[PDB]
Amino acid sequence: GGPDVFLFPPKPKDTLMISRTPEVTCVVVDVSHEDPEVKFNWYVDGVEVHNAKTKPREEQYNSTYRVVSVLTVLHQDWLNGKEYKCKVSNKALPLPEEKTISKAKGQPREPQVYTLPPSREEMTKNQVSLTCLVKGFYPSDIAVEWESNGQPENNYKTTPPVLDSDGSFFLYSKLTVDKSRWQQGNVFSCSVMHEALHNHYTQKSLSLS
Amino acid sequence: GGPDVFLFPPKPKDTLMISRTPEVTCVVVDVSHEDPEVKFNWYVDGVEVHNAKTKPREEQYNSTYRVVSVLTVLHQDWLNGKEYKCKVSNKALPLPEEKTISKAKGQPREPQVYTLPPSREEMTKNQVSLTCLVKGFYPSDIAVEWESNGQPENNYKTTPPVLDSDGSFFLYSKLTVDKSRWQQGNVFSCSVMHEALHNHYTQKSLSLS
Ligand SMILES: *[C@@H]1O[C@H](CO[C@H]2O[C@@H](C)[C@@H](O)[C@@H](O)[C@@H]2O)[C@@H](O[C@@H]2O[C@H](CO)[C@@H](O[C@@H]3O[C@H](CO[C@H]4O[C@H](CO)[C@@H](O)[C@H](O)[C@@H]4O[C@@H]4O[C@H](CO)[C@@H](O[C@@H]5O[C@H](CO)[C@H](O)[C@H](O)[C@H]5O)[C@H](O)[C@H]4NC(C)=O)[C@@H](O)[C@H](O[C@H]4O[C@H](CO)[C@@H](O)[C@H](O)[C@@H]4O[C@@H]4O[C@H](CO)[C@@H](O)[C@H](O)[C@H]4NC(C)=O)[C@@H]3O)[C@H](O)[C@H]2NC(C)=O)[C@H](O)[C@H]1NC(C)=O
Ligand SMILES: *[C@@H]1O[C@H](CO[C@H]2O[C@@H](C)[C@@H](O)[C@@H](O)[C@@H]2O)[C@@H](O[C@@H]2O[C@H](CO)[C@@H](O[C@@H]3O[C@H](CO[C@H]4O[C@H](CO)[C@@H](O)[C@H](O)[C@@H]4O[C@@H]4O[C@H](CO)[C@@H](O[C@@H]5O[C@H](CO)[C@H](O)[C@H](O)[C@H]5O)[C@H](O)[C@H]4NC(C)=O)[C@@H](O)[C@H](O[C@H]4O[C@H](CO)[C@@H](O)[C@H](O)[C@@H]4O[C@@H]4O[C@H](CO)[C@@H](O)[C@H](O)[C@H]4NC(C)=O)[C@@H]3O)[C@H](O)[C@H]2NC(C)=O)[C@H](O)[C@H]1NC(C)=O
Ligand SMILES: [Zn+2]
Ligand SMILES: [Zn+2]
Ligand SMILES: [Zn+2]
Ligand SMILES: [Zn+2]
Ligand SMILES: [Zn+2]
Ligand SMILES: [Zn+2]
Ligand SMILES: [Zn+2]
Ligand SMILES: [Zn+2]
Repeated sequence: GGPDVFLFPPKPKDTLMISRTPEVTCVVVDVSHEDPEVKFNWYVDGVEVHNAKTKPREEQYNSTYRVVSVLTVLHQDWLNGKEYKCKVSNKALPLPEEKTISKAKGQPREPQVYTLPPSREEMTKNQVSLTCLVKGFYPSDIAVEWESNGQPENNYKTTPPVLDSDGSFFLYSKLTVDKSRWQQGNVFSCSVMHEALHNHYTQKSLSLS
Repeated sequence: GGPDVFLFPPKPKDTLMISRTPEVTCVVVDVSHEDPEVKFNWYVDGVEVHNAKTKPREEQYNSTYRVVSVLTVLHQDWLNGKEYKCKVSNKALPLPEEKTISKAKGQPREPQVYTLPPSREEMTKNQVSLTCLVKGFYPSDIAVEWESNGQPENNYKTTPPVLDSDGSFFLYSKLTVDKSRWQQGNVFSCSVMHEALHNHYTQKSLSLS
């Protein structure tokens, strides 16, 4: 003992696509083997909200409870900086334990997206790297994926975002393809999601030149 | 109470340059306000070693001691996977608390190093990105820097290493330069240090073409 509260954000990309339902999740742990009532109260910017889905408590293998409250936030609200208080009242807590969360703050910056060919040097090999530079973005929440005519591409990795000398973020995502696919003339396209982009999406294509 | 031991590695690049003196550092904390004797014993692969520099204990502002033992390791030994035991004997510890450390294990893989020009698209701007791809390396310990004819370059950032789909590591380092420097014909050079490279160094240059 005693109770600890953790409040978790939605996934970046559930926030970046209107077609998705982003949730903030409120988790309470160390609720006593003994005193098991827990109340949740939830607020958006101060106004109390009554829509959260609270689950029946689950007993952990360490003789302690754990209770969860999911609130669904609106695409517009989250992106618009609204603040989300989860307030947790136990009879084991002398003051309700509270926690607030919102999207990452700071002026939004729209990423520049660049696609880069394989070096003269890589062209020896039986596989090549296609490179997606994404720079000057802010905040760091981002999703990056590759696709080729319709279906997406397996063999890609993306770096975490890195903080740049101007307070902004950059990132590279590397697509690896069979050299035969690149020389054929197959179009490849790096798609980026970020809040600051129009409709939070853009896409840059790269082809054999 | 009671005592906790942390054993820290050298810096990657002190390990990658023969001209440098790499140290493993053994730190003991939570040594009691009361029982202040601490003994260190140190081993390389089992054989006890007698060369470590031990500092006089420093009292922390939380009413507790902290004592440090630095051992200097040899360039050859560290790279060669030797193991470094720091053994800590307090009278508050019913068994000596021990800790071992070595270089990251696994078969070494030599990085491929590629330099990449600015996209057709970036060339509009008054600053451009020069890109250094480093891929297929193992282990992840690496140092990457840019220089231009002699002195090094300020405005660069490098991503952390990322784990690739083949168990190896890649990384990109981005140099930003004034577009006037790039068009002049100024040579730029990405230098990489990694254990698997000949003499643990290589360097790839990039120029206006
Ligand atoms: C008794 O047992 C309890 C647990 O039961 C089991 O736990 C098992 C793992 C194992 O141990 C079993 O044997 C055991 O039976 C145990 O409870 C645990 O207590 C810990 C605290 O003591 C908690 O640790 C915290 O973890 C946080 C990270 O939590 C995520 O990651 C962990 C590790 O991987 C993971 O296990 C958790 O489940 C959790 O995962 C995330 O959960 C959320 C919500 O479900 C998801 O979010 C949603 O995802 C869904 C997916 O459908 C959907 O997409 C939604 O949209 C989205 O919202 C995540 O996706 C999900 N991810 C994963 C990977 O599953 C840490 O953040 C936290 O660190 C913070 O606090 C620490 C102090 O304790 C400290 O180290 C650190 O400083 C840090 O600080 C805070 O956080 C801020 C960071 O932003 C800081 O700014 C601040 O400093 C500070 N915040 C403030 C303001 O205070 C911490 O380590 C652990 O969660 C909890 N376990 C569970 C399962 O809840 C308990 O402790 C045991 N008791 C005893 C007596 O010891
Ligand atoms: C009383 O006060 C004590 C400290 O005094 C002051 O501390 C101040 C910061 C502040 O609090 C003051 O108010 C206070 O007065 C306090 O002591 C602290 O105890 C903590 C444990 O309870 C320790 O935390 C650990 O930290 C580790 C990281 O340590 C580095 O980073 C921290 C955070 O930045 C930094 O402060 C430390 O100084 C340390 O820095 C590094 O130090 C070494 C050696 O000096 C350097 O290495 C050398 O660099 C030199 C430079 O000249 C040269 O280049 C050499 O070649 C090179 O060797 C580093 O460069 C240097 N870096 C920096 C940034 O300075 C964490 O690793 C560790 O995490 C691990 O354990 C945790 C459990 O406690 C856990 O969270 C986690 O699971 C993790 O697990 C371990 O580690 C492995 C990771 O590889 C895992 O695999 C394993 O799970 C596990 N290992 C095993 C096998 O067990 C942990 O958090 C803290 O170091 C210590 N503070 C100091 C100053 O020593 C004390 O706790 C207080 N007591 C009470 C009653 O509370
Ligand atoms: Zn607030
Ligand atoms: Zn736009
Ligand atoms: Zn529109
Ligand atoms: Zn929107
Ligand atoms: Zn060992
Ligand atoms: Zn070689
Ligand atoms: Zn040689
Ligand atoms: Zn060497």
